Amino acid sequence: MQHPTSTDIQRVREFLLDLQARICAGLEQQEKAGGGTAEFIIDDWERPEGGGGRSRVLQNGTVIEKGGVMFSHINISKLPASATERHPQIAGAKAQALGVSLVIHPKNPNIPTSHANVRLFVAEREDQDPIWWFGGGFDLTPFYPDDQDVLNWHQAAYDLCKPFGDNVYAEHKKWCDDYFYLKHRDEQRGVGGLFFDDLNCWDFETCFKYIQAVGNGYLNAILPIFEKHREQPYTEAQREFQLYRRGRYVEYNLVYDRGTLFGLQTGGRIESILVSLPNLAAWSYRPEWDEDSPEKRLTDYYLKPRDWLGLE
Amino acid sequence: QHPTSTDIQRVREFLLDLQARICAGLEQQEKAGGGTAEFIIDDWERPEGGGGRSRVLQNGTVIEKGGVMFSHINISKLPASATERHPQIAGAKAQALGVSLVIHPKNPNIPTSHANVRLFVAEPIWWFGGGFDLTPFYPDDQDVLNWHQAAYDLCKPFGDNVYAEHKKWCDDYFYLKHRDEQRGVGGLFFDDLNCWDFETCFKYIQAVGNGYLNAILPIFEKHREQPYTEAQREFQLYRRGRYVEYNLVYDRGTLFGLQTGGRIESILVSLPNLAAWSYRPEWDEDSPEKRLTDYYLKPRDWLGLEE
Repeated sequence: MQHPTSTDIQRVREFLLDLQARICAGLEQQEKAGGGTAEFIIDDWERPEGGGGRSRVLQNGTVIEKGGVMFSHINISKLPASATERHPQIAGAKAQALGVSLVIHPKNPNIPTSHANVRLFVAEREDQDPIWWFGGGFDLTPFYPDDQDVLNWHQAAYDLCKPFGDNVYAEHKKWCDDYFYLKHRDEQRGVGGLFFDDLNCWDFETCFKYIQAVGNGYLNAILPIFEKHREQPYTEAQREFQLYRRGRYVEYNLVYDRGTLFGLQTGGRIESILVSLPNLAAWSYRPEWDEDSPEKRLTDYYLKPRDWLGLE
Repeated sequence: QHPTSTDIQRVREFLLDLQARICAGLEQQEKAGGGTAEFIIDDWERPEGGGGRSRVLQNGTVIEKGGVMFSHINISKLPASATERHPQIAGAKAQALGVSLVIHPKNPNIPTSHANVRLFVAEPIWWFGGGFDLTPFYPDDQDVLNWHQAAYDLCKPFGDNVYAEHKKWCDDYFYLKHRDEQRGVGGLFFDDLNCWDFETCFKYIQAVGNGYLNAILPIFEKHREQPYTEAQREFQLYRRGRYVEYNLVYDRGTLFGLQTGGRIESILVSLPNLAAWSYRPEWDEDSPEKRLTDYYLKPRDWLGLEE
């Protein structure tokens, strides 16, 4: 009945701020290992409705070309109709939300773009228990995919999900594939990972332990992929293909991503919302690649839903 | 009984010739600047009937990317608003024909620009749509005034209120709500145009389409050889990100085409070859970069008609 209490919210808040700090530190170690000096600069801000956030943004880097790791903890006054549809008892409640969202675009085409999010929503009414749920996930967006990295990414997700239930990875992996689909291109955005929302089916502390496992799991899975490819050479053609593929990432976020669109429509903090867009992206008319090329294999093989771990 | 099938064919011949003349005029600027890129023809057909001619210039010296796109097709899906504004079209055989273009110059001193002229017919219920608009990076006051004067002059024979209405409609439509910015310095925009007899409406889209070409070429000629810095190039790429945001978040034709299985590569030819995004850039208030948004990308009474 109690959970989440204000003490529970504070524990989640402290976890999220520390996770933001540790993700920035781990990625910054990669920037410095490649001879860079760019940092995830802190921009703290406040919302008049209440609360605020800490944005940490690295630009013009040597290894991380652009990255944002974004914390917020705010009062909520507008929700998408789906949330109120899926949870009708939040109507007329005081609500708050807290989370970390991140998108990292490496300079080297041999390291994928990646994204993660972990968040908690709580709606409180007089004489009613709080209504709450968590959401989050992580996902990998390659340009020159490496089979072993895709398997290790999915194995990391499978292993962190296992203690919560033998069905959790399968459900959240499928949800990630279903969500990150670019309908007008008939392509997946990437090679997937985990995605979930409306998570309140386990007791509160089990759900908080899950978002810890997902957030920490993103960091522990992404750093080895940086380390593997940081110094790997690439050609000007591969840079051009990366910029062309980044145009697909912009198309997903501006046409399909529910959080981005809701934020743009309701007067959210536009510069923090659109930190997910890469520093540079390209579009060209009707390019072609040869049948046996890695560029063609990216869309023919990797950007379709696949049973990477052979579970089925 | 207008438009007859003969009338549709007259409109089609006008549109194809307009596409040819726009590509030729812009190609002359490409060659004047030492370039060799051309608006390459891609002809295509659609099983439901009809098809189009796409003409696309890539990797140019003066035109960095440009598409001048003709289509004439049988239409089966229409946006909710079209059936709402014209409820009799429900259940009719329909067709649509038009030219749409977006031109992105290499030199930041030449604005991006856009134009469209089109006709819809349901068998008949018919209407035209179209307009043109200018998207600068380093605006030039005289060019903005000349662009608007060209629009004012071509509208005049159709009525003393036509420019005012289609200029306001352009400002209202090309607004980026989430940035609280106009897309550009405006021009003309109109849809559902069937309030004059058919031939007067056809003469209007001729004036609009020809007017785009006659107004854009002097702006290319004025600035083609004008030097620019690396910082101005970077600002142009950053500003092109706003163009992508408008077309993917607000442009009704783009969104409808993406949602309904249209020809995606033709639809998205409007996006520039390269665009940039950055977090919280700042420019001093005295700079041209800040004046672009503080002054030019707001609705303005350029010609003084409302004073």
